Amino acid sequence: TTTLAFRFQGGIIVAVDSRATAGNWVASQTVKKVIEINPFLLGTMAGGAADCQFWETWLGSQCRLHELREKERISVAAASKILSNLVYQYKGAGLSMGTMICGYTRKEGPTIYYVDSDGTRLKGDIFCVGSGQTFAYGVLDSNYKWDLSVEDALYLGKRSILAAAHRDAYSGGSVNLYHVTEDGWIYHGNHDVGELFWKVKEEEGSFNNVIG
Amino acid sequence: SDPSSINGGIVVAMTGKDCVAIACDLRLGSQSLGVSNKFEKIFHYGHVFLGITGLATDVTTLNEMFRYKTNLYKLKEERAIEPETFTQLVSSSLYERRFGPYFVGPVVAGINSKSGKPFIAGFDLIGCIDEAKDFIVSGTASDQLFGMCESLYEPNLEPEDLFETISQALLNAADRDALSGWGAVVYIIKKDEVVKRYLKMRQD
Amino acid sequence: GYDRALSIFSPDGHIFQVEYALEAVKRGTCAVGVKGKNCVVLGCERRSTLKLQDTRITPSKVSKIDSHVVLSFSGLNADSRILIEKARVEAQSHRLTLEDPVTVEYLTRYVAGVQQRYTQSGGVR
Amino acid sequence: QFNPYGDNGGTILGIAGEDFAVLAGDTRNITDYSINSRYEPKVFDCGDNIVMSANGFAADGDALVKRFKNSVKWYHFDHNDKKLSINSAARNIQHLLYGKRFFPYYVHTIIAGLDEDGKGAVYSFDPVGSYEREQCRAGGAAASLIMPFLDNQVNFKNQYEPGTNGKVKKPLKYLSVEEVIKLVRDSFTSATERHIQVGDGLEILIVTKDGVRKEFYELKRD
Amino acid sequence: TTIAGVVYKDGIVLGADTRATEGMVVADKNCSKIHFISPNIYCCGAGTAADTDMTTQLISSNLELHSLSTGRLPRVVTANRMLKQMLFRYQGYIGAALVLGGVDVTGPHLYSIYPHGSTDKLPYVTMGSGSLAAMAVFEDKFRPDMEEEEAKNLVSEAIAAGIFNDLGSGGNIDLCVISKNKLDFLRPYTVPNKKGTRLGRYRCEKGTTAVLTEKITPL
Amino acid sequence: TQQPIVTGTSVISMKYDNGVIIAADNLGSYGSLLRFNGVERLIPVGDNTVVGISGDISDMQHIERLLKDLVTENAYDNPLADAEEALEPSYIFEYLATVMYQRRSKMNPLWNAIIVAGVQSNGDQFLRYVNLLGVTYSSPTLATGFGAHMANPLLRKVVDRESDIPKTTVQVAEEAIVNAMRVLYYRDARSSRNFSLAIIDKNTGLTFKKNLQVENMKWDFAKD
Amino acid sequence: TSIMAVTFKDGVILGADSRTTTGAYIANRVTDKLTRVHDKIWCCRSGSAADTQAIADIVQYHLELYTSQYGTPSTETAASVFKELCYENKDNLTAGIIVAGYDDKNKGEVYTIPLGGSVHKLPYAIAGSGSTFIYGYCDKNFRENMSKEETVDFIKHSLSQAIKWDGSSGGVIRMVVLTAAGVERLIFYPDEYEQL
Amino acid sequence: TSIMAVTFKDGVILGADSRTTTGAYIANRVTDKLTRVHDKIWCCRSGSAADTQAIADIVQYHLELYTSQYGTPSTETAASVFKELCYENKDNLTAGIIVAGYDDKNKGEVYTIPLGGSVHKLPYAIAGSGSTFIYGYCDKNFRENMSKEETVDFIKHSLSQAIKWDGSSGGVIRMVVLTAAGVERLIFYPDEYEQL
Amino acid sequence: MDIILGIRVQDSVILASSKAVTRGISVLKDSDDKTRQLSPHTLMSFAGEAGDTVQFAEYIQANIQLYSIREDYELSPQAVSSFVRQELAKSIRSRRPYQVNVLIGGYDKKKNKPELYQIDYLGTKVELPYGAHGYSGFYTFSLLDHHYRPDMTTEEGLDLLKLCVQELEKRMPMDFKGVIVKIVDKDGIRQVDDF
Amino acid sequence: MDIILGIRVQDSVILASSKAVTRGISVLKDSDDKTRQLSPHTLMSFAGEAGDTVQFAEYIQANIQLYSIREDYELSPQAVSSFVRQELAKSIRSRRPYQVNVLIGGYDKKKNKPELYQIDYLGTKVELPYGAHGYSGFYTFSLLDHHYRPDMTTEEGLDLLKLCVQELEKRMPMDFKGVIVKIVDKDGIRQVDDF
Ligand SMILES: [Mg+2]
Ligand SMILES: [Mg+2]
Ligand SMILES: [Mg+2]
Ligand SMILES: [Mg+2]
Repeated sequence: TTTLAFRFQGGIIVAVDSRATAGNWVASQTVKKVIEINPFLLGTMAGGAADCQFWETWLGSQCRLHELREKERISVAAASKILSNLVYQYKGAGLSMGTMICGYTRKEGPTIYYVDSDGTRLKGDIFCVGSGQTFAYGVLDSNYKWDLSVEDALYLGKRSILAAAHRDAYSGGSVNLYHVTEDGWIYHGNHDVGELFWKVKEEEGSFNNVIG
Repeated sequence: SDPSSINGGIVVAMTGKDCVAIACDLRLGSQSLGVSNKFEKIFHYGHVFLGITGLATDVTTLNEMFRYKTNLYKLKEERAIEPETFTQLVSSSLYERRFGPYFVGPVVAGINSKSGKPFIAGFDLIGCIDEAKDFIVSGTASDQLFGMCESLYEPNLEPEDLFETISQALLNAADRDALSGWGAVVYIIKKDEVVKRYLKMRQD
Repeated sequence: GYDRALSIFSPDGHIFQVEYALEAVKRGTCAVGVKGKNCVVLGCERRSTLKLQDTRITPSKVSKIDSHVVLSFSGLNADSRILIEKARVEAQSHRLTLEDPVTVEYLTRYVAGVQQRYTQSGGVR
Repeated sequence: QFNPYGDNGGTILGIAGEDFAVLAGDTRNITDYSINSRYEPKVFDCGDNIVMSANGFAADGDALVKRFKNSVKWYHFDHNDKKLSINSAARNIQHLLYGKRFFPYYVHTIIAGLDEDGKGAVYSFDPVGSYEREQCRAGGAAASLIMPFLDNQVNFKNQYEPGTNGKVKKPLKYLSVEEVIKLVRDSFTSATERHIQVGDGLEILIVTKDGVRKEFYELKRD
Repeated sequence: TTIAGVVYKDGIVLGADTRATEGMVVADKNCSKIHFISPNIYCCGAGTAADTDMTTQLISSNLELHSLSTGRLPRVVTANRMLKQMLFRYQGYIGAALVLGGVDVTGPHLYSIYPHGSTDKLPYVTMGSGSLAAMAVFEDKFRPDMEEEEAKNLVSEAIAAGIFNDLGSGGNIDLCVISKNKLDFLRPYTVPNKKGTRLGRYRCEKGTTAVLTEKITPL
Repeated sequence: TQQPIVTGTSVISMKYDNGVIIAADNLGSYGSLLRFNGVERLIPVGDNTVVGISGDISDMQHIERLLKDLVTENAYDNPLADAEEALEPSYIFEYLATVMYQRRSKMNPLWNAIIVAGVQSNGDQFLRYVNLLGVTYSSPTLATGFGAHMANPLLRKVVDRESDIPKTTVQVAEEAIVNAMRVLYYRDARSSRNFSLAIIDKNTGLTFKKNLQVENMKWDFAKD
Repeated sequence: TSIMAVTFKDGVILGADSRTTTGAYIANRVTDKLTRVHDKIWCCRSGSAADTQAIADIVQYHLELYTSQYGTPSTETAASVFKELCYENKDNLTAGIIVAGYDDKNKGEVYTIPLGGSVHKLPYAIAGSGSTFIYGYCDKNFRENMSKEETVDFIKHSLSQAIKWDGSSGGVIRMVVLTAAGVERLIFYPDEYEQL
Repeated sequence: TSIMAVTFKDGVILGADSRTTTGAYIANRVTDKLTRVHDKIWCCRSGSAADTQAIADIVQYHLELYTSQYGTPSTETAASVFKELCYENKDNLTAGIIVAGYDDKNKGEVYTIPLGGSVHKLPYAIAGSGSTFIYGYCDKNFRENMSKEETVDFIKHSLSQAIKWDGSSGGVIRMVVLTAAGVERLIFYPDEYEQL
Repeated sequence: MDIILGIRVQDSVILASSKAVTRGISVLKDSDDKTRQLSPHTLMSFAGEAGDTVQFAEYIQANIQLYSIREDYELSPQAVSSFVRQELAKSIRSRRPYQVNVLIGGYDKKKNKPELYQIDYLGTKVELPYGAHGYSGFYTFSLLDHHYRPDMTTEEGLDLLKLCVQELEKRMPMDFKGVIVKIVDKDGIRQVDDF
Repeated sequence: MDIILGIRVQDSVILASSKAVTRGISVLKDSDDKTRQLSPHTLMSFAGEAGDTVQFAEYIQANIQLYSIREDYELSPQAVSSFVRQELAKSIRSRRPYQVNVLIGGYDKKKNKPELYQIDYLGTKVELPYGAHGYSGFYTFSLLDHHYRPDMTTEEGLDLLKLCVQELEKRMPMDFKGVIVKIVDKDGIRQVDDF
């Protein structure tokens, strides 16, 4: 698994791979690792697939109840804290979760919280979680600026997952992109890593080590 | 922890009409980390081809060991070793480390120079010989290869038909294994020509 | 536990225990609230039947629920403390979970909900 | 020490067509190297044009299927005989599975049917309720022998158009019900040849707008 | 694996299945499990295959050298001893489980050899994962001093029981009939399952595979 | 979680044209000690069902009491208790299966393997297995423990698939069952010579045979 | 396993059941556990089949080489060779052996060698898993200087009970009679001894 | 421990040794293991002393309360109460109990309840560590409808052998006779039973 | 979390707490504030098990803020520290204990004195002139033992603290990504933004 | 030891190796050179178990120096790497295996080519354009995969190496105290004294 999310001028970019493995066996290459909590909030899947799916879908239910009761969009702070407080009750029972809760509101602006199954809740600008996280971080840290365009930020997220998909055995399949704005997230397609690798190699001149 | 799946990779061998084919992926890794995309697993001693999967240090060591032994064989016998004879040499050599074995999956492929008969064989890490006429598989995607080979394979394929069969068997098996891929090579072997083809595949 | 339905309907569709609670409010000292353009003022009556009072330590009529919200009341003083405590606890619980202080409307809705609950729960007035 | 889990073997396969879906499974039930039965049905019609199989530990499998069938029955009672859509069935099964997150149903569940647009649908679940809509999914013992073949033959993976040499992919043309059944039968024939736990019989349930049909085929008994 | 042997009126009948496995996968569907020891003695093997293959080959070689020196046919007891003493010395670490049958100057003999180095001398025996299925057939129908074709059918019927009822056993049935006057090595004696027929041809057309580079070297 | 103490070995069974046969020996073992020699492990329920139980004997005795209570309970306010609303084999099985799976799910299993043999109202043969894990399955022949490994291979030669059931008479089926019991006595170290056998036929009803013995035993080849 | 050796007036008789188990599976129901190490020195074997066979073969070799050099060994000598092997390799062996033999000078003698490799000369000895169930019976019913027929009955009745109660014992009751007259083998089938 | 109960013509007799050990130390050499749960319903206790005493006290209470309401309980009823306690608390108990009693209607009855909490009605029963050594003896020597004197001899001889071979058994042989005539206690000392 | 230091000088308490948050292989953040304001003149820093630290700190904060509103009064640092100790002492025999260590730096407005309390996850409370949790004291205490004076100014306290952090940066194997420093005095709590 | 990196450019091989030596609690040294010159145009860096690393490196050095004197000839980098691999492959089935990972950077004077060999403690040899041992590759390989060209100059190789070390200093939890960098080319081996 490789998942990332980062804050920038134009909101948030979320990018994930698509691979799921049981040991060395590749179970699926078509896993949806971005959970669409609601039209304005996104979450990322790492650790336990069920734990992430179940509890972030549940989170969407809690966010919906909040806005019915309070007649106002839930803050990313409040939404993330509902999830972190829930998993904290289950601490010790064996939940497995490493997620980025991503949203863009008026009062906060673009906001990302890293939430985690041992209770951690961290606000931050750049997060990378999964077996291929270290590979993605390298590309992110050396190319990240606040003043990136939406086009360039989308590519940077795509390229960073590709880096991890190449090197990490347990990351691959395809890349799913999202752009989170104040008016909601926008899906920017599924991109096969096989086809993407060769396309990027040629156009960028990278991966000279690999014969194409 | 498991020595046979630290580095990853696969080998497959097949028989056809007056020919054999042997193929392997090019990956070497340290568990999750991909390390090399140029780690070939097929070697040859004269006209006998040997593929080896498993622990990469043992792959290299055994190649060096069989080069050593087949070189001395040739000097003494005044002829190149044959696939049937070599198969027994591999088995013997593996079993002499019965209680401290090499963690490998060897596969032999070749055509007997005198009879013209296509030959393929496989072994377990301690030398038990799997002697089958259709196909031999080995590595971390051996299950996947068994599945591909059982449904794609048919007997008496012409060299270029056999190339397509073994290539598709390798490629699609490798793509369902985290620890295999990163390139692939296919040898098409006839009685007095050998064609080596590198395949284009996904690099994740 | 004591389960007795004290707040019930009468033939004319009235809940007398709720209506008699309003009579306790009528007896209480007068409280007034006026909002300006950029402020709110809470005025409260102190009955001068009680002199020799220590005004330093006597419970004041206006209570802070948080640093930004206040509550005043008319009626039973002892009863008001229970609503004030619950409201103060809820104000801190709201800050803890939502990471934002209560709106005035939210705090009101909570207090009003506690008051309602005590009109259709067994064993309570 | 008492081990509450066991392994009854078995292999299942779900494929979603354009206007149909199939869910197949072998009829062999085993423990270790013994055969318990050569014909123990594993794929079930659950009503509302939904077929289900929960492969792995058969006791947990039977329990889950029984609870889901009951969930369909109560859905009708509680919501004015409304048809349970395949997507709604899938989410309901997630909650059934996740309810036992800390003492799981030791099964790999697959359901099949038609979505609300009449198009073929397959959903696949892990033991604790994570799920996804899929085109093609094998489960159980010989899944690793079947899926690579399906990648190649259904989705035309690693196949390119002759003459172009890797430049143009083979196009993804739609398969008929007859074509899918051929692939299912040959997938199980190959799995039977190479996996000891696979054999005896193959039972396929086919779902269309007309309803649920069954087909049965003999498999090798050794 | 299901391997078995019986003693009949004129000699020994040995039987074996042909399935070889890797885990739960079948690596070879037609593996020969009946092994030559000497011209009058054969071995059926189960257990760790490399061990069985190597242990039988070694004892066969040593018996050959013994027989060259003595100038007479080797005996089954000497094959039994040599196997037994070696297996005992290695304390079960060589997982060779054998059915040893042959015909001597002293007549026909049948042994079962276990990995730890114990042996049993019996009129009928079974070994491997299919032993119980095979033994059920023997307990049901074995009698001493059977005629050849009767004994052949019983052994075949015993191996079949293992093939069908044991997941670890499968494939064809192989026999070896040993008597003073002959040695019949019947491979395969029976084919109880047809290979599954495939309905489609999934073999790709030429040029389907994407090739980076090619090289041709003649010989 | 416990461990089985006093135990019963194989229960074997099969279907034939008009009904079912089930059998089990009369031994209650205490480890290697052959402690109790008069234990009945086939327990009839009405005149249409026989439940054969292997494994822990204390748990068997508990199950025996549950089945006795089930018959009592079914008779309550039931004018058709001996007719249309009598207990069916399928009812008795489903109950036991529910109990077995519930008990495993509380990590406190009934340490048994059970085979319910009977004939339904419509004349259909019933034969189904359930064990300590709640695992269930049906087959033309069923057997527990050793029986699975040695009896099934013999019984399957008589009824190999569903279509062989109408071709199998009660004489052929009983012979096979009795022959299988002999083989188990030769080869199971926790078996006994003495056994019980029960036939449930759609025409002749329930025949319960006690105090049977394994006979026609071949030992003579031992002397050589 | 149920094994015993009993001295009587004319010599000694060894007795044994024929059951060999792998867990609950009877791997051999017609096993011969009475094994010959010399003409009139035999032994009963219990424990690991591999160990007791290996030991017995080594002993037979030792006594054969003894005989070539020094003539017929005593039963005591045979027991000593068994003991030497069992004691010195106690860590790697699981062998409970009873040694019985007939001299003309000493007549019938019985030596039991339990797990530790100690030696105990006795009028009679019992061993194997099934022996536990007949300590009471054998102690009450053994007499010295019994006849051949009495000793056959004593062994038959004893092992009958051992077989009845021990699941690890069963099959036929084999016996070997050792007297001046020679070596006689006896066998008794289930239908005979079960009705006793 | 060596315990047994034997039915005979006039009723039933319970028998037991008197040795209680902590490892190899004899903590009580004159233990009474024959315990009264009702006037003519007694039991023999083996296993954990704490458990079997606790159980027996609970049973005595149950049968006392039964008697107050419904009159004299049957021996079967007593066994059932023992079984209920032993089966339902099998995980936390180590108790092997033989229940013996005399009705006028049913006469002498013996029920054995081994470790699992199963019940087995038998003509006679043996239990405890020492019982293993007398399975052979007891099976050969038991007859139905013996006299009082014959049954006393049978129990005396049986437990004598159990004591002789089992280190965990010893001391005096206690017995309790249950007939229409009443309840008789018997004791037999080492100097008497060792010379048998 | 890793390093938390505390020093009580003449007229203030200074708390220094590391900025790194490491989850196994990677450093996820390098600007984390391991502190909560409990009341206007009382600051609590913390370090221990992930999740439990923040959960505990915020829980304490909520309770002290509740007390402040109810009584319209700020509890003394001693009172807050005793409350905190009791909560940790309660925790240690729980089903799942809070694995959290804290320093409480407060200015007592009644006594006009700075106060530093050190409390470990067992509820072991001590009042100190300077304190630390984990391995932080092993490196720093020899320097504090040498240089510390009770009459130090706030500026001298910060300099002695710089020397402690330098020693930590030299001899500790882990990169803790520097420290956020906060001062607690009569005027309240403020952060030193350049350190 | 911790981080060892290697990069083969157009005309040289550059090895970068960390300076820290940590013994559990304390950093004992911050200037340790984790390298040995095997021959004038062949350099070996190393990392693994304490003691075994230096013992192995010096043992290899001694053997190559012996070969050089006996034959009056410098072995090719390929030959030295094969010798090293065999010694490690021999070691892995020993009574006590050398737990040592190495990079061999050499300039082949016959072929006029730089060569980089990566060998782990099992004897797993690979020739690479760039390599690393332990966790170092996890952080750095994505950068090298992006930027690396076979025709890079030595100065461009050092810049790409700086970027790799910066990423390591940002995301690695351990303070490895910077790196000593050495260049291997046709003229021999030299150390970059400012990095
Ligand atoms: Mg990858
Ligand atoms: Mg791959
Ligand atoms: Mg099969
Ligand atoms: Mg027996």
